[PDB]
Amino acid sequence: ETGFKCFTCEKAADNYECNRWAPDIYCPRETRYCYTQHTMEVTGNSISVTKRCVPLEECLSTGCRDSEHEGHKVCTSCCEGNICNLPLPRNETDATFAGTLEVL
Ligand SMILES: *[C@@H]1O[C@H](CO)[C@@H](O)[C@H](O)[C@H]1NC(C)=O
Repeated sequence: ETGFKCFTCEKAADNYECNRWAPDIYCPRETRYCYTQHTMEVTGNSISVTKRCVPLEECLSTGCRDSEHEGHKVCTSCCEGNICNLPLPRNETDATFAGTLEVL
């Protein structure tokens, strides 16, 4: 891999909007991981998506939590790897800090 790069977006409506308009640029210096936060209805529909290049300290609170807003949950993940944060986390299992199966 060359450098560090993530899908990035601030408060996009869904994964399509986030990824389709994500700039093809490298991460800011002193970031190493790709972060994703997905606010969704518990029934499934996306409400908001934020994706960022981050340091380690932003990746220590992953999982799906209940929102103060009734009927919403917030799922947060992080990953290591070039543009690794293409998907969205939707459940506790995938709302985690992990690598990918690109290279077995
Ligand atoms: C995962 O999230 C979806 C969101 O629609 C939900 O339907 C499902 O109950 C959740 N849990 C599991 C174990 O899949």
